[PDB]
Amino acid sequence: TMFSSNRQKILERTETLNQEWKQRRIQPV
Amino acid sequence: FKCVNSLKEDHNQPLFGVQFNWHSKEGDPLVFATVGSNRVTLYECHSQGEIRLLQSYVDADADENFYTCAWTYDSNTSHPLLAVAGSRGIIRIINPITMQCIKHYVGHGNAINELKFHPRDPNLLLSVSKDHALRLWNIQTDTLVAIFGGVEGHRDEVLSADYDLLGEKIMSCGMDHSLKLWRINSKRMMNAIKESYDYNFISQKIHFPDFSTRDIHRNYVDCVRWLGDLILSKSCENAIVCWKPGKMEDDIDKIKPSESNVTILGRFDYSQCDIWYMRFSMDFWQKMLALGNQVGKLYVWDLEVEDPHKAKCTTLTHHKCGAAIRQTSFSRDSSILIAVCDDASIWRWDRL
Repeated sequence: TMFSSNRQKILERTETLNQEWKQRRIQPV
Repeated sequence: FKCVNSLKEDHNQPLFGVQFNWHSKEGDPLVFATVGSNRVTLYECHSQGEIRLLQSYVDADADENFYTCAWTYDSNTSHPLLAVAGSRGIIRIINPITMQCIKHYVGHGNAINELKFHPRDPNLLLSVSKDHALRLWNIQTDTLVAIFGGVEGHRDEVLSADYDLLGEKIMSCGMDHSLKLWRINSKRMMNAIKESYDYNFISQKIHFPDFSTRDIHRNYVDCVRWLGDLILSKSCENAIVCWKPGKMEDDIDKIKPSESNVTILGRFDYSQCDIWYMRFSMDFWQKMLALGNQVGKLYVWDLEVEDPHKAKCTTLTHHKCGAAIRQTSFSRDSSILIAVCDDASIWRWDRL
């Protein structure tokens, strides 16, 4: 269950990273 | 996944690293860079499995052997940047549009085996070297923020390192069979980073890690990645081990530097991948784990399970792909998986 519970932290933290990414407008290569 | 295309770079030298640019905004073309020998090449993925050449860089130093690369951007202009490094022991920051080296960093006493950019601050670059140390650089002010090594640092080449999702700490591993934790959200490290921005420099010397263990693998540890608060690391025993510092119930941020326990939660077994410097990768959402082997086979595990032993493993193969796959990379949207080999070949797999 530890491995399953860890997945919650992943979901929450990747969401945070995705939100910061959504704010950016990095110029394409 | 389905195999849709493959090509071989004309220099025919082994390719060691590959990275999609995860900074590109939604809708922009999926681009990735490959590195090996004194070459750095950029490609753009298009429909019908097309892999378009975008730009290329050939170092004047013909003896350089790039081992890895990492993407970031210039925060002053929102322009993408690519850091590369390898056997020469020099970090080069290349402008991917003009393919010109704009900055370089020297300090490591030897080859650099891995580069990683902070997940929040684009200016913070972490390098790990054959010289037994890790170094943190601020590429905006061109300063060495800190050196991780010394009294309790690694005692042999550092082969890999990874920041956790939020960028609060680092886990490193290498030839001394150990895995070490270095927190960077400490008052000391936060302050060092802050002062590095003020420079127009005295770096912090971090000699003591916040955790260290040699009880996971019995040989060199050539790749480590954070999986939430858990750790994924591999040696040469054809298995990626999932473990955590402390006991089953211990919280990663509550463990003391002297903690002597570890808890192994399971492993992902595979075969024919016992040569050194074969790296595994995960997609941005960390729902998939991938690793290529020495004979061209690409293993892909579904991480959305309750335990590693129940993770479905898909073996991707193509009768013409028989070279060692050094590294793979998923596009940010997990729609494409690229693999690079020792024979300079590149393989594209589009999501199923």
